[PDB]
Amino acid sequence: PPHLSFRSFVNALRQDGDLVDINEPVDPDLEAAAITRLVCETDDKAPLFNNVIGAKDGLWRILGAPASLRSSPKERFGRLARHLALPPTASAKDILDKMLSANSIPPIEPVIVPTGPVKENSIEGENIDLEALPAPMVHQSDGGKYIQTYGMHVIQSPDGCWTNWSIARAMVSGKRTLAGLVISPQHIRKIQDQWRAIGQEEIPWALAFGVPPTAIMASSMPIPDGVSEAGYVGAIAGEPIKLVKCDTNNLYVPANSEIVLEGTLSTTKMAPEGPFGEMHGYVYPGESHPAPVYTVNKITYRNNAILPMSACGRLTDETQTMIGTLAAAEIRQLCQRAGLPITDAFAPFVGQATWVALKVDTHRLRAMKTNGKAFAKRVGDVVFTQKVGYMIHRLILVGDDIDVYDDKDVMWAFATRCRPGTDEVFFDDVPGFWLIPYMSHGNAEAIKGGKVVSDALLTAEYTTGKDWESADFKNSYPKSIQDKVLNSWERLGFKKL
Amino acid sequence: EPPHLSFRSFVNALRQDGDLVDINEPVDPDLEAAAITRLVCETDDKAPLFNNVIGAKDGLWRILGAPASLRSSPKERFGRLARHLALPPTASAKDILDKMLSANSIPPIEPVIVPTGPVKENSIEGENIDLEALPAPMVHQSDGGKYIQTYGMHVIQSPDGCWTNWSIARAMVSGKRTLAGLVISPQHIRKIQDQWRAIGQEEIPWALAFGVPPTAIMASSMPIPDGVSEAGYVGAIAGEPIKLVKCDTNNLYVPANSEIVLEGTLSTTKMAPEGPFGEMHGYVYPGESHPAPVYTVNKITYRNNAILPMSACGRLTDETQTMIGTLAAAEIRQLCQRAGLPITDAFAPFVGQATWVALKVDTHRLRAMKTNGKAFAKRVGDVVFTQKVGYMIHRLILVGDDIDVYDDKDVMWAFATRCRPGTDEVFFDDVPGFWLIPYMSHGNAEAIKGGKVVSDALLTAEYTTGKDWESADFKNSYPKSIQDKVLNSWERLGFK
Ligand SMILES: Cc1cc2c3c(c1C)C(C)(C)C[C@H]1C[C@@H](C)[C@]4(C(=O)NC(=O)N=C4N2C[C@H](O)[C@H](O)[C@H](O)COP(=O)(O)O)N31
Ligand SMILES: Cc1cc2c3c(c1C)C(C)(C)C[C@H]1C[C@@H](C)[C@]4(C(=O)NC(=O)N=C4N2C[C@H](O)[C@H](O)[C@H](O)COP(=O)(O)O)N31
Ligand SMILES: [K+]
Ligand SMILES: [K+]
Ligand SMILES: [K+]
Ligand SMILES: [K+]
Ligand SMILES: [Mn+2]
Ligand SMILES: [Mn+2]
Repeated sequence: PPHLSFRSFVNALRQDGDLVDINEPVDPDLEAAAITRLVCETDDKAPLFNNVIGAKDGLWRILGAPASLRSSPKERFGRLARHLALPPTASAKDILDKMLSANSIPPIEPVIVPTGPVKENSIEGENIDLEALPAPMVHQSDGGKYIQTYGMHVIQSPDGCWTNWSIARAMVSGKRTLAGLVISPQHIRKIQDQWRAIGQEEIPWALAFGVPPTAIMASSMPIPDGVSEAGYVGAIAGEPIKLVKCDTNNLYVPANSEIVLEGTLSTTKMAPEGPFGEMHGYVYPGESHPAPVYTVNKITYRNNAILPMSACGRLTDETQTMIGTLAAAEIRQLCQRAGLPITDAFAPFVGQATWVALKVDTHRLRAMKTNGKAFAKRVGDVVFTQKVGYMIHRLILVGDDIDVYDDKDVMWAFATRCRPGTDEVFFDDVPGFWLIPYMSHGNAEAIKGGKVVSDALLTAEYTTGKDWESADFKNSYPKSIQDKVLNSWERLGFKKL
Repeated sequence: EPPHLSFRSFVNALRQDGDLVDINEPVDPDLEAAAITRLVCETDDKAPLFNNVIGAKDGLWRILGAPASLRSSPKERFGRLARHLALPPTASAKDILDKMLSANSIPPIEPVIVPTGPVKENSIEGENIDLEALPAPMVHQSDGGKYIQTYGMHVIQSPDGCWTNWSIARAMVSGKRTLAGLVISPQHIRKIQDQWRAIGQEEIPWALAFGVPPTAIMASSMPIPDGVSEAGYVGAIAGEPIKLVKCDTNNLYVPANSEIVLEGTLSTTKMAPEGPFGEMHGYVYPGESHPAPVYTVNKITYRNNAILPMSACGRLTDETQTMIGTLAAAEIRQLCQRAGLPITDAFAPFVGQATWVALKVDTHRLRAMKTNGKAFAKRVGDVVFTQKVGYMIHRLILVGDDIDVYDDKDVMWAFATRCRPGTDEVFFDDVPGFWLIPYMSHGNAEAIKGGKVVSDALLTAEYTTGKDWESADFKNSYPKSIQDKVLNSWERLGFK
């Protein structure tokens, strides 16, 4: 099924009329990404480049915008829903609820198969030349060809028991090497550091492109420390992921992956990495920074293999539909397990994946007999001292009349219920996400502080209750008047609602 | 008369643009008219003209809802505002604000007096007036009365006779012959009321003109300077005089083609319960009235087939967001320029609910000052937040000249990615605070003081050596040769 096979998923998008088959030659040097970028900025159909200039022996086609938005408001999240066995009409809440569903139920462990489509073709050792493959130039000022924007890194702990799946960028650095981000507090870096501590120079690693869509979603989600994503993915799907062992190492990859790289992640060697047009909408031309080296020793791939590509940057791409939103999901769960009265969380698109809005159960809040200043500090202390809060710099607390999945409602609440400064608690001492330009290119420490909890609950919401009515059609007119207007609307000559 | 100089011409201009629905079915002024208008404003539909208002008698009145709300077509979004000002329907928000500022720098065109006009076609006087029997709208179900006055022009003159102010301030029917309405500091209607109070005048000559020339209602919502009569400013915008007729029962003058004029007095002593009212920030507080001054109405004159304009204000988007914060932003821009600050442009992002202004910085000029965001933000706030034009604005966002301040998406992108919360903000605890905002009147600190911020959304290098990034967008991250190959293939390949 589509959630368990990238190839099935591609056909599901084609069946939905959410995919353009581009059969004309497209240059992987900027042209494919430029098409993808414009799809993302216009919420168009996903582009499938079936004729990439420089492709050879089945490597490769490219799918752009694999989890970007559709333009129909009723199926806006449909391409995300097709990762997860949900209907194209699924809400953002439906998607986040499904991704959280595995945190309260036993894992469904993966099953092993002896082969699969990912073994249909191979290139090994000296025959590998990554600079001769059609890796895309994703933005004109990038420091290299970002082959890795939507694949899953596979890496296992020294005791063999924790295998982490995650997305982190990587670019081609040479004939047999990539360089890519391995940053604190991410699990790929935690495991890298476990190996470094016991003296391992080259860690077994694999990078799988075009994995089962449920697996790429979990790869982007900050599920708990020491939890192998494979079993979590199985529990989301209600059935196991079928894995096949790598040929050159003891790691396992999904048997129907499009393309797998087998090799090592170094503890000892770094190489210039970046710059890269990133999730906040910026590239800094000429600004590389050292990152770890991955060495590729074998490539295996499906016939007619497809490389997925996120041309990330300004709204709206995978970095905002998945990174911020899946962090929001985990922040919601963390707040609930801290005892805070949070029902829902989302990462508003306007915040460029740096904001999370938290919806408060105000009945429960009133029973907890607190106040905004105390509550805002407690929420920040809970969230900003945990990994799931790392990338988020502004938390907005809103009452339960605000739809946190609607950026218009969040902005209205923020602008009219949070007195600037007075109703905010600032956090100078917590880990800060250096990739945001106001952090690495700003006025204070790149890696520390710069966070805020904004209390956008009005004072009476903590005590006696909501005492206003919205000046809107829904709340300032009685049902009898609303029904009269809706029944007259089109006859009078107004646009269908 | 052209649409910018006649409300009646303006209504026909909207009809000609396909921007007006003639509602000939009966509509109740008790909530139904405002509910229709509210839904038009929430969906950017055509302006509703209620030609059959239940309880209308002897020509009073028709209602026009949503007179300056938005159109749904992106290319003509501000078209209803542009029709106020002799601009094309495709006019940008910047074209509109620039036109409103245009009279700052040219001599006023003084009004001309005419002996009569359409506004004198009908009258009701003295004890024949019963404001409670007129079809004044109930605009929101929890309002404290019928807000007859949401889009008319108060006319009031200083004791020395030299300053005649035109402004919009809400008022509701409060009795057979009385309105009650907001007369708040620091507004010019209150400054003038206080000048009369100080010399012992009990009843100040006043008029309220409904359906004034559209250029006049736009100036009525603009904070032009203390002591400057809006009439000559309006003439300078329109490129010719507004024709005024003297009131019958006092010495004030009103536009000769107004739809409806109330003549009477504003009391310096008498108060009555006023509000609550569903207001510009999207809220009404049921039961929360506060004493406000009394207006006494002694004569009504009106046009045949008179139209009462109505703003059913509240959540986005209505006249309070298209006019109040935007025209304040225009004046804040010029205030900053007179202070010698390097500001080129300003707008009130719709997302801010008329409490935000984004200021566009000339970064070349900024770099010449060799300053920093922390120092600059404090200076900008010290200028803006102690002036009347800054009163209603609680958050200024400073952005560089790669940000379109007229585009909420660009403003939010800059705010979210270039202003480090707290670190890059200067808070103002001691300045006048706009109590109408819920987080002020119904919040955790003084209702009338503080709660303001300047947010520095310029990146650090913008102050020193210059912009050192490029946007990760189609426009900026791909060469023109590639952009053109894509745009030339786009529809052929199957994209929208
Ligand atoms: C959906 C997505 C997720 C990304 C990234 C991207 C996309 C599309 C691309 C590659 C386009 C851009 C960069 C941007 C960059 C943030 C980063 C990365 O290079 N480094 C990083 O550490 N985390 C990244 N994530 C987030 C990451 O997958 C999650 O944080 C996940 O929880 C980690 O899994 P573990 O919890 O198991 O540790 N990239
Ligand atoms: C376009 C508009 C402008 C409004 C209001 C409204 C509309 C539609 C309504 C009536 C719907 C809602 C209230 C909301 C409320 C803010 C107020 C008001 O009741 N009191 C006030 O003092 N200012 C208002 N203004 C702004 C005012 O016109 C400008 O500030 C103008 O510069 C004043 O002229 P002077 O500079 O010459 O002093 N009203
Ligand atoms: K993960
Ligand atoms: K608050
Ligand atoms: K005015
Ligand atoms: K800044
Ligand atoms: Mn993990
Ligand atoms: Mn004035």
